[PDB]
Amino acid sequence: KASGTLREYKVVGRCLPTPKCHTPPLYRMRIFAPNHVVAKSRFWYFVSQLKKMKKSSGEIVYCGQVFEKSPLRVKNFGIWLRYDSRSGTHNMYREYRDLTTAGAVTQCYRDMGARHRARAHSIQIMKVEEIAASKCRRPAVKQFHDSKIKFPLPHRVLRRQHKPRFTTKRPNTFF
Amino acid sequence: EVQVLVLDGRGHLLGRLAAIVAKQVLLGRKVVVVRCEGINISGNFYRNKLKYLAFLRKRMNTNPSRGPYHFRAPSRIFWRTVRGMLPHKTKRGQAALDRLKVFDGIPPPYDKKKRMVVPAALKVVRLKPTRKFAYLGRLAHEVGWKYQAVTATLEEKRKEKAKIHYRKKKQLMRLRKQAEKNVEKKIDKYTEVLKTHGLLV
Amino acid sequence: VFRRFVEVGRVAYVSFGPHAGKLVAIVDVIDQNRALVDGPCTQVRRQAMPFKCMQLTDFILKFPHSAHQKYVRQAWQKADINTKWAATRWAKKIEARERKAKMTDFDRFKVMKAKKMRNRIIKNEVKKLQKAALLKASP
Amino acid sequence: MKTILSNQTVDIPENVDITLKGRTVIVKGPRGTLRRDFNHINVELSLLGKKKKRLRVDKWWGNRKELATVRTICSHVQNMIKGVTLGFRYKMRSVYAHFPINVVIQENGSLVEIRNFLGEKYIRRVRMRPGVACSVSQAQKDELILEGNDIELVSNSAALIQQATTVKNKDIRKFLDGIYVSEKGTVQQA
RNA sequence: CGCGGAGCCUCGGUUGGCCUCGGAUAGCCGGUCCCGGGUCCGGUGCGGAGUGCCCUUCGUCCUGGGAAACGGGGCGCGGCC
RNA sequence: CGGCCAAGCGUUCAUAGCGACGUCGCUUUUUGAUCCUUCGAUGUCGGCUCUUCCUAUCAUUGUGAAGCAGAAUUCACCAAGC
RNA sequence: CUAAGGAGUGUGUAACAACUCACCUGCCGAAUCAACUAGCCCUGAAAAUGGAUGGCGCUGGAGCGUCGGGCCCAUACCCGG
RNA sequence: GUGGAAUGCGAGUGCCUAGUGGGCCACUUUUGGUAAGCAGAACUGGCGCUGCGGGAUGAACCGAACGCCGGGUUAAGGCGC
RNA sequence: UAGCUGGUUCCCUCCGAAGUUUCCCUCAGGAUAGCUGGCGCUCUCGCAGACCCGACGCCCGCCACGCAGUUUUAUCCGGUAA
RNA sequence: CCGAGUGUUACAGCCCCCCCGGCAGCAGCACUCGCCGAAUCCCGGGGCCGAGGGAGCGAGACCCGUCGCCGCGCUCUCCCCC
Ligand SMILES: [Mg+2]
Ligand SMILES: [Mg+2]
Ligand SMILES: [Mg+2]
Ligand SMILES: [Mg+2]
Ligand SMILES: [Mg+2]
Ligand SMILES: [Mg+2]
Ligand SMILES: [Mg+2]
Ligand SMILES: [Mg+2]
Ligand SMILES: [Mg+2]
Ligand SMILES: [Mg+2]
Ligand SMILES: [Mg+2]
Ligand SMILES: [Mg+2]
Ligand SMILES: [Mg+2]
Repeated sequence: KASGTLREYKVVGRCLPTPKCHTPPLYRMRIFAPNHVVAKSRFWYFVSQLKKMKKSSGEIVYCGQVFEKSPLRVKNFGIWLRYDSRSGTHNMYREYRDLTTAGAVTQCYRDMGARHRARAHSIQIMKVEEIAASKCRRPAVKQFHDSKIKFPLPHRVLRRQHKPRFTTKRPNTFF
Repeated sequence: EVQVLVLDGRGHLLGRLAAIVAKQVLLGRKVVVVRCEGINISGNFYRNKLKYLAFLRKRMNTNPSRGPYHFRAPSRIFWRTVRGMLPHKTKRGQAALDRLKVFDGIPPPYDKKKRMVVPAALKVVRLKPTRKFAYLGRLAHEVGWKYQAVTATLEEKRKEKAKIHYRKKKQLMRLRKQAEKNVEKKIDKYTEVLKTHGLLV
Repeated sequence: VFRRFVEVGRVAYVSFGPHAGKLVAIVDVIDQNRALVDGPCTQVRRQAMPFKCMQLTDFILKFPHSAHQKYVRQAWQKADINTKWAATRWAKKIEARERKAKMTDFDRFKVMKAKKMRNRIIKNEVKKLQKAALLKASP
Repeated sequence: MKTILSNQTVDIPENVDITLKGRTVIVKGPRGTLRRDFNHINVELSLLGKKKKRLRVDKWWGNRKELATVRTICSHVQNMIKGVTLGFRYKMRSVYAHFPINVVIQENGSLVEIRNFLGEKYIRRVRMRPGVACSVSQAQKDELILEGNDIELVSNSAALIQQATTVKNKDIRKFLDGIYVSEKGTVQQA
């Protein structure tokens, strides 16, 4: 499983009706994935680990995209995950700030690869929750919880370094 | 475009400036790099000195007069980095490498010409400010360059002749601004045409 | 040092991206890099923008963080930002910079003749002003 | 984690009137004046008051290592302020078991010379920093009394004359001889 | 010493100029009153701007009005720096 | 030729100097092991002469440690200049 | 016989040697301590001609991790002779 | 005759017959050995017989197999010089 | 004499290997079967109706055999991994 | 004028529930976030290329196959309009 920007999916599946259980229970997961072809196969990855269910004796009943129910409010996102290292596997709780839920999960996949060199197949997102500002634990998130937030943009580095490429004046960085 | 390209060396990182120069020289473009003592190298000083002293040990031990020629002026250290970015075993790269003139200080053909700056090779653009760097002029002094004292005494002499030029050039700039207030009832017609089409904010 | 601050109500000028050239207002801050951002009177709907796109101005509006659209719209309209902008020199420099770009071949001709005359008078006048400053005969 | 803001303010007494030429603190008091640049640190320095004149220093998006340089600037500025109102004074005793260490001060307190350290013939001559004046005390039998405005010059001058009297090739758990800094005080004891 | 002329041979590129502060970047630049300074006043996504500036080339004749009149032009001579 | 762990030795005291039972490495001056190259041939041990290189330092310069009082000695560091 | 207290960690001890830790309510008045774990980096890390991310070099990356849009060319694929 | 699953494909048969009978490598399974660019097997692919793009360089890796050309587009790999 | 070295002379076109089985005083060789080429032969589909043009018999339905480093559906087989 | 407390809209606002909403626009020309086109059409620019050479079932071909398939327009009716 690669990435690129994730979407949330509501995937619902159920075992095929045998002549033993005529109506098997519907199960749903919420699954972050680049698209719905990958989303339906993360479903059978996780649901094989929980119930004795393979995709041969099963069917994706529904697979639809969940849209963000307030994509303009800034939220705090608690994420519980579980990942394999070079050594054994470990549990984590991370926190982020984002406008969308899948934006926060995408931000976590980049960050688990950055800090831990965790590739995306090693990570299992197991619960993602919106947290109030009072219940947050991570001080990298909580410093933005301030109604009078104020900071400058200190040392602006020049980005257009080739337009022009040869020039006569040296760049300013104080703005 | 037949003129030469005069680049000030000061404040530029060594290998970022060198890839800029080496691509221009292969595209025609005579280029002169002046003031090569001001060229910076990132990483702290002692680290970069060791990389030059490690270079000073590579010599052909059978006959070191044939060996790697360890040039020690800052202009000729810069000249070998841009040579390493050139295909200098071919006629095309040898004809490149003599479109490049390198100088320590600023000699009297080029002291009265305005220098260019490459912003994609500057220390203030390309390094975080909490990173250590070195100077090519200092590092060449500890490896055997004889002449940083005489080059410093000739750069401080050039600058005090250049301060006198600036405050006379700036003295004409306020006479021109004085003139624009004397004549404004007879150029108000022409300063409306220029202000309409994007000149003269 | 540091006269201009990122804060709620700070009016920024979007320098690149798709909304390039639009004034916009900082509504809330996200994660050191991005800002919730709204231009109600400049056709920029509320969204997230990185701080490297935007350039801070001198204008600050007064509304609390994460207000709705209508409270940043009416804070925009009183102490009218659209008319304080295009009176600063910085919006005049932008206005001059694009009308130099949209200058046809004939308008470059009319400017060429006008500037050639205008520099004759100014150059003639500075000949007189520096030969009159040359009339100095005191020890 | 990069902290949005870490500040620390410094109170300035009424004797001293510091200025700020960018990141250069020129402190000027009754005992003279001092000057250091802090242009190897990216901070903002600003005088605050109009009657009490605090001095703040802010860091703005520092990591952990950058966040340590804030209180060092405050500590260097406070040693400037103590240095131009009270001044620095190091008393250092001369410890000897058998051979009396003879210190005689050369030209106007700028040079000391040490004669008899462990009974030998070579004469130590160690020059003070510019601004540090050394002296021989009259309160006790043998202590040097060197003093000046800047703390990093008074302390360096005590360190030069302590490392000048090193015992070589002997056990230094016996043979405890030398001149050692005994206290780090001030002139004009408040 | 001449472009002084006449012709050749051979090597080719090229297609307007920029005649100069030093530097800083967690700050710079420009004016100004009092002893190179302090004050003061401006500017700062650099407009006193290289994202710039300067030169502009159909040629003439009739003919007016502005700019000019302290000017233009001479490989003019002579001297000076 | 080094490392780690620490029962012990060191009158006391694991670790000044050591280091059992274990265990982890480096090196290619040994010899095994192999048989890739050479059998229309690479002159095959040592000494003599002569140059250069390595450091895993015997001495010397600068140091740190001790069961370093001095003397002598041992243990480490930078170091292959001589 | 206390407001909470040694048949000792604590002044290495055949010594009444002798100094005020332990436990504190006011001072100082806001968070802090520990054990783990794994990323990068460092120590561990010593060989002989002078030398090898291929080289130059690179540190707001030209390094490592996770990613996007462009783009580059094989005798492969496609259309044509 | 509803030619009794899917999918693809023309099939059968004879004579004569050369060269070969030193192989080697790689993924996975595997035996001897401390190991070996070591010795010995299984399975498939490759090199030998085979160029081309990529891995700086290379029998065997990765991509892809070749009439002589134009245009376009890719693969593996890349995009400071 | 040589089961051993060395050499073995023009061009284009098409096809294109083997270092394995069994036997041999066999292990630097041969016979043997594989792998290759050539020569065919026996059949099938059929060619397709001058330019034309899906057709022209019996409401449906059907479109030859065979064959395969393949799956499906039945059904046996096995004693590895665990 | 900043900082710290305080608590619940007040001289700002934010969240949720409604008893019910109304209008506009509508994967937006306010570049917030999709997948598509029998639910899809039109116009333009750049590049490389021109292989082939007797196509007439009609007159009995004659300067000369502007021919097959395919898609169209007019006339062998009449009226009106610009
Ligand atoms: Mg020399
Ligand atoms: Mg001794
Ligand atoms: Mg013991
Ligand atoms: Mg073998
Ligand atoms: Mg021989
Ligand atoms: Mg020989
Ligand atoms: Mg060593
Ligand atoms: Mg062979
Ligand atoms: Mg593969
Ligand atoms: Mg034989
Ligand atoms: Mg043979
Ligand atoms: Mg068995
Ligand atoms: Mg088993």
